[PDB]
Amino acid sequence: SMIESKSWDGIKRIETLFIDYLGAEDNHYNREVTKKWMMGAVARIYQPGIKYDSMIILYGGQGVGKSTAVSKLGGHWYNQSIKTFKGDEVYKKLQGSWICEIEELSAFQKSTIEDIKGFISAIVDIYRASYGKRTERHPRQCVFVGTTNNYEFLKDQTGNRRFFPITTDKNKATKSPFDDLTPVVVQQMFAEARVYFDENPTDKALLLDKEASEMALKVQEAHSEKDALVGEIEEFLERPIPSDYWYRTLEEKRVSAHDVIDQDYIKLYGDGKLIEAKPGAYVWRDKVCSMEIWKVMMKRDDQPQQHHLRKIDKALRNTNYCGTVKKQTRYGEGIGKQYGFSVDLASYYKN
Amino acid sequence: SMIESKSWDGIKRIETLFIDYLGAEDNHYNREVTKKWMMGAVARIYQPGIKYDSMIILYGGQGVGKSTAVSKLGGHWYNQSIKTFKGDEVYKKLQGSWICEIEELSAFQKSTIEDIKGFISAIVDIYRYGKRTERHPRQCVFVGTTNNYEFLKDQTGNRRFFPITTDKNKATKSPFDDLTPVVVQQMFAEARVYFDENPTDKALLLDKEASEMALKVQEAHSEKDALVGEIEEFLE
Amino acid sequence: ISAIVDIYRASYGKRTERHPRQCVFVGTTNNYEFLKDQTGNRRFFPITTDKNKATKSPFDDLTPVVVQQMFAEARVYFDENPTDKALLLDKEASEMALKVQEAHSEKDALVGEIEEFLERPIPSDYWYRTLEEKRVSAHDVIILIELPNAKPGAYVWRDKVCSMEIWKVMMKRDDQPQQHHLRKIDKALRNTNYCGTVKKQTRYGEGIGKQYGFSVDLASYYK
Amino acid sequence: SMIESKSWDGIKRIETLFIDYLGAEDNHYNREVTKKWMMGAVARIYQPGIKYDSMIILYGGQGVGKSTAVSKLGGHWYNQSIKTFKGDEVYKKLQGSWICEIEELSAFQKSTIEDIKGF
Ligand SMILES: Nc1ncnc2c1ncn2[C@@H]1O[C@H](COP(=O)(O)OP(=O)(O)OP(O)(O)=S)[C@@H](O)[C@H]1O
Ligand SMILES: Nc1ncnc2c1ncn2[C@@H]1O[C@H](COP(=O)(O)OP(=O)(O)OP(O)(O)=S)[C@@H](O)[C@H]1O
Ligand SMILES: Nc1ncnc2c1ncn2[C@@H]1O[C@H](COP(=O)(O)OP(=O)(O)OP(O)(O)=S)[C@@H](O)[C@H]1O
Ligand SMILES: [Mg+2]
Repeated sequence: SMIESKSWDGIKRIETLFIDYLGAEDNHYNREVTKKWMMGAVARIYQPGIKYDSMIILYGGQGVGKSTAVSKLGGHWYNQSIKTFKGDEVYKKLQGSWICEIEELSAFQKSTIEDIKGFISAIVDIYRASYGKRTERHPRQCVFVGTTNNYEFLKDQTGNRRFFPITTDKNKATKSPFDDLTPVVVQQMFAEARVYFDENPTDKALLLDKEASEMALKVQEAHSEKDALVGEIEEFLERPIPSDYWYRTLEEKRVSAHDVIDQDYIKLYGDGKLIEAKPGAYVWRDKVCSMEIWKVMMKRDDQPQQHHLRKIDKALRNTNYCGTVKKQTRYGEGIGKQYGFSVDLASYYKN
Repeated sequence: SMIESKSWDGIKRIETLFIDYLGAEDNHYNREVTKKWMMGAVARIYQPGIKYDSMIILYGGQGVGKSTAVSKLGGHWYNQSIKTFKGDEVYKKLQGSWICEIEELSAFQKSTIEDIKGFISAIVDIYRYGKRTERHPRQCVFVGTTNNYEFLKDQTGNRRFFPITTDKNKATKSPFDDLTPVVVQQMFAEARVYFDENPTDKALLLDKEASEMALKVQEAHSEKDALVGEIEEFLE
Repeated sequence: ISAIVDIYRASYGKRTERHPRQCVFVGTTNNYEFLKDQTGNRRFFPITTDKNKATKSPFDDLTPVVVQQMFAEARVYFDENPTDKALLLDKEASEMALKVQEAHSEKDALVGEIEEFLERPIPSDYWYRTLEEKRVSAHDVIILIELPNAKPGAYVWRDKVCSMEIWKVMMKRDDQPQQHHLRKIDKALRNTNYCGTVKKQTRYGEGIGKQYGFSVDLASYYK
Repeated sequence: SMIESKSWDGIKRIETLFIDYLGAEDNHYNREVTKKWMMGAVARIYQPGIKYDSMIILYGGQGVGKSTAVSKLGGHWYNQSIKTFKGDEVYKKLQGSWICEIEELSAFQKSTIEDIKGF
């Protein structure tokens, strides 16, 4: 009834919603993502089972007004009680809720990425009523928008395509959500969203544009917490190692791997190099092991725990030089016969 | 109804399920384990309370279409909304589910692996307005989809998790366009035929050589502990 | 604290009802630095009480008549403008409240150390140096162009800062940092006024490699 | 009902159960322990309070079929649910099971010496 209370005027408000109410930059990504979120909300109202695994995340200052803007859009159906993603109670809390706010991403701290994906991407809520006799099977009519104050809130890098961060700034806000997001204005926003959705009512219409998706990937990486080990591993792997390197003891292996030459002095020919008998003296690395990284690159002597090599293996896989399958080979006196990668520096030395 | 909606003509689709759709290897282990998985699914449908503790696990990139292929196989009765595996209410989440998929985005904790072992190991569920209504069937068959290459930690979990390595650019058929309800129905009819040739749980087990080289695969997908080699070098 | 509605189902209830929050919160503390947030604490309003400066005693003088009179006065003031905006503090009160909240909050001592480290001029060839050379040159104490008792342009202002550069050069630590160390260094860098807020990938050196870092602008410092 | 469903013919297959099905050596210790284990199983299903502190641990390769032999022995009453000896959850998973299997002795890794000895 609210959506159809008034016909849309034609003012095109939803695209610049967070742009001029919260100060988000006037990118194509922001416009597309806010438009798609509004259409997704209207779709979940009109098609209660429609698929939608996206969610907006609003980053900004303490006083910018993110929660107030979400509350105005939610109105009576706004939800502020999703503090966890586990248990059967939250699905009951999503009954009369349409716009749901993961305030401060509090649930994120408690939950795991799999739980977040399962909660966001669900379609139905299977639970019996308090006094009913039969399970009710309510479709999921709620759409999720989270607000945060921490810049680097996406700690994981495996599943992050769902979250679309938006960077707000109070100084950039032309309007104010406190007195300008009147119920008539949100009604006119949702009317426009309904018009756009009706232009093509399908679950694929809620996906982002190709250019919008291309910026979305970059923004998700910019808001994702990075691993600084992979850069160090890559720099260590890019060092030419002398020929007959695996036949040296560990003590001289460390000094050979820690004699660093500038990349201008390589004087390469694709594979051969004269670092200034010289052409064959040094050669690119052919293999690397997690234990070799532990003992040679980090100059460690204590026996490493399992999680250290788990982290080193993750870093080596994230490295663009190493593959993904591990082969068993002898590495040296301190490393022994180990499962290691086959580093191929083809991406490197193409300079 | 769907499995018996149409009989099975001779096409031999059961063996090359994940090979030509997810770019797996044309290996005897892959064919045998995919065939046994489909037979286990149709057996759990037909002989509801059966002993089938195996679990296909698919490894691949972020977009090889393993979850899409699993959803295409499951249809309406595909399930992914299972994230915790210990407790009592979990058995309620299995009511309308046939193919349950466990997706591992980030690395599972050591407890979660034991939880999924003890979950897929069950063959019966108990729920409830009288007579305790023991939901004996347990028609569910489980498939996991993992992002990390090395997902096996314990030696206990081996011999029950059957990993399959899925690659891209080598898949003959696209899972987004070629897994249609007709083809999956024909595959399940073929599985019905093969399982009905020997309706027993012993028929769901792998071939002897298939199992012995499944041991090799499970070793190739497990953590290495990296210390036996150093001790060997010290001893040498 | 900021929540306005609680959605939940009562003990003997039919549905998960929405309950507007009719309660107002006050806290009493004995610790001084009780605010543990460094980003901001606008909602909290620390009031520093002190006995021997109390002209009246809450144990004897706060009779229910007195509190009823206080709440009647509050109702009068609110009814002068029955709006949420009326509840907001005065423009001067807000400016003083910002200072009070930062006074009663916990401080990140790493931020000052980071800022001091970034203020040291570095040799023009700083990035084309060994890690030990970087530790030697950066750790010395040192008229946009500088003359630290040398030729002009031998020392310039820093333009890139990495968390691993902080970990390896400023702290001079050869230990491999846990992710919680680099998270703290990243927060310290973001709270720095010289440092920006968006990280861009660039290669730093032999021990650091190609890693995401900030472009640092010392315009505030040398001016 | 199953135990006395059919009388016992004098075949003498109790003392060599693990000997000729799992390949254990033909020691006197092996025969005695497996015979006493089966006698204790029958006792505990007949005299529920009987005191039987023993439990047989089958050590062997990963293909000898220890779990298979144990499951065949147990029948519909075989249990592999137990994973730890801490709390009342183990007692609640130990009620409807005649034979309980400590898979890979995982519980032994997750519990103290005193806890496993008491349980
Ligand atoms: N009626 C109002 N008129 C103007 N400003 C208001 C009003 N109500 C609250 N504010 C101010 O708006 C800011 C709080 O708005 P919120 O929606 O809580 O912002 P937020 O950025 O979501 O906050 P957090 O703390 O990050 S959840 C504070 O500066 C308040 O003083
Ligand atoms: N026509 C298409 N339809 C659907 N997805 C497509 C299509 N073309 C490419 N894709 C991509 O294929 C992937 C589909 O994979 P999913 O089934 O959603 O999850 P997945 O393949 O299992 O990967 P993970 O590691 O589990 S998230 C997504 O990354 C899509 O962007
Ligand atoms: N028909 C068969 N004949 C012989 N061996 C078989 C046959 N079917 C399966 N196996 C093997 O028997 C083993 C089955 O494992 P289980 O039943 O748990 O017994 P197990 O050998 O103790 O294994 P674990 O890991 O120690 S519990 C696997 O090694 C299979 O390869
Ligand atoms: Mg807020």
